[PDB]
Amino acid sequence: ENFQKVDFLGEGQFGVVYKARNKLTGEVVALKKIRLDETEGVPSTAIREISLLKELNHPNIIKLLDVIHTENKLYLVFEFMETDLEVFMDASALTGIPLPLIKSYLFQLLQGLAFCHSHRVLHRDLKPNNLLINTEGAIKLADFGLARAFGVPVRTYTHEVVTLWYRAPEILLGCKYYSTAVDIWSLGCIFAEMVTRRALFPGDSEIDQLFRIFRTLGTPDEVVWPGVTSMPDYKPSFPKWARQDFSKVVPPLDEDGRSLLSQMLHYDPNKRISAKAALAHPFFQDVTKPVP
Amino acid sequence: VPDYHEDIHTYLREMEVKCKPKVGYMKKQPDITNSMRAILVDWLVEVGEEYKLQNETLHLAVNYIDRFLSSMSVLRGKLQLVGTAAMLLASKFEEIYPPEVAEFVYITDDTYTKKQVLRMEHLVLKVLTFDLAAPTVNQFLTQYFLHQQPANCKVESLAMFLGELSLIDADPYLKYLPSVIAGAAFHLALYTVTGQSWPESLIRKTGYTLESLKPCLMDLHQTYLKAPQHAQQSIREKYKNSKYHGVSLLNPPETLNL
Ligand SMILES: CC1(C)CC[C@H](Nc2ncc(C(F)(F)F)c(-c3c[nH]c4c(P(C)(C)=O)c(C#N)ccc34)n2)CN1
Ligand code: NA
Ligand code: NA
Repeated sequence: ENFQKVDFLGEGQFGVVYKARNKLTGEVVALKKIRLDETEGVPSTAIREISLLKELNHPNIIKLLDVIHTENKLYLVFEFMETDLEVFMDASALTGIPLPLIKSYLFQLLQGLAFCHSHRVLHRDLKPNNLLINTEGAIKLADFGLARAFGVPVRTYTHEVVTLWYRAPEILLGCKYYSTAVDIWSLGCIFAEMVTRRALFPGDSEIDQLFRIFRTLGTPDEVVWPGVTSMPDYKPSFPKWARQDFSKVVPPLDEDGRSLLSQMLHYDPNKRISAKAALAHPFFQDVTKPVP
Repeated sequence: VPDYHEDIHTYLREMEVKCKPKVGYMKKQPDITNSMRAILVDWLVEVGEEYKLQNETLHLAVNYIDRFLSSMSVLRGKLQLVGTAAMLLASKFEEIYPPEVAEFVYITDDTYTKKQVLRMEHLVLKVLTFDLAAPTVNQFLTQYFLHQQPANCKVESLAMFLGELSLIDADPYLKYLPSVIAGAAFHLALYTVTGQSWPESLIRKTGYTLESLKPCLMDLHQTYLKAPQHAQQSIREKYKNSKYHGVSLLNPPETLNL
């Protein structure tokens, strides 16, 4: 192509990503070679990612620059991002991330999510390595391959969704319907991860994941989540742990932060705060702009 | 009432203008006709029933087909191949468990090969520039149904029925936006079953008065009246099942009496 492969970034099931240079314009890009190798032609994940990204023009959402499609070859050309949240947290593991930057990053991320949700898109794979950071201090949602356009109201969608550590309880307990609330859970976990520099709920299995959540937020019952005891994968034998104090779970956080974080981590998806409502939360009355 | 319901509706109203096919496209097609399109869509309804696909998938396929035929000339011998690929793409976009290509070939009866169907997928994607997330009559109907104070399962199925009938006849239904057809459908269903009319709450949400819906209503009334006579019957057949409360068997009203 007009592209020079600069560096290999990683191989997935979804496919191969290279850092590349436009040899004519100099523009640095990330090239996603889609794993076609294809009994069924173009993968659904590729079709969803392009069709939904072409519709999502926002400062806090990755820019799709171009699609190069032949037979047995499909490349996606994205803006190249210098760093990601996973990497920035590691290089901050001791120092810490300053609270005002945390706040700014969370504000931005909510701005991107609100935009998605208001354009009827569920992300469904939020996690630190999908949250990319550029030199100008912008953080953007990326990797929309597991996303989906959703209906008003919703119907049943795919069950195997969200990485374990960031998976909302309604999905772990196998509810028929899920919606925008599962993305908010994911962000709550990440907010908490920026503060403490450790994964909030690192399960190694579905049950272990529930238990990590319950140990921290309390075991849910009919009181805080009506209908919960009726659910497919709920068991009456679940240990009955008490909700921990948030002052202990996330020490660095002020009153406003705790209040927001607990609203993002409500068990009942109906009580759980929307991206849009969260932007109006007092926690952000003094938020600052993206800066390099 | 879910979060962002008014935002999504506003977005859908923007996107339905941009996602519209060229109104007069069949005139400029040398080899195919409204009647041939009808046979295709009707066949696509049967494909949906056999493979237990969502209503939405069928409405998207049709939107893809019409946008494609707006840009490309197709011979009648190849029209079914465009529909197969449109149905494959719609399924990939919307279904949890889309049929595999081998099964799309089976449902055509080996009229085409796995090779042709995959390649036509390629070409449809190019022609649509990968813009597959189109608003449908379906998406507008489900939006409108939330504004029924007493939810009526029979009004809902019938509204869906009428919306599906509009997919068959390019003349006159390409003239109208999905949001207006849906408006027409909902009112006609409501009126038929309960005698009620286009609610004051939907007037506010859409900005469409019963009066502004009259053109589409006069058409849709007619389509409903003559539905037992129509060549294509897969939709009337589908909506006999218990799943849709046998709404296809209801007698329509003689007088709309707006
Ligand atoms: C470790 C770093 C800091 C080095 C640079 C990388 N910069 C970047 N800029 C744009 C994109 C985008 F979004 F444009 F592609 C991507 C990207 C997105 N998904 C990726 C993957 P996945 C999650 C598909 O596996 C893998 C793997 N392996 C590797 C890269 C990406 N990365 C970010 N992380
Ligand atoms: Na013609
Ligand atoms: Na609504």
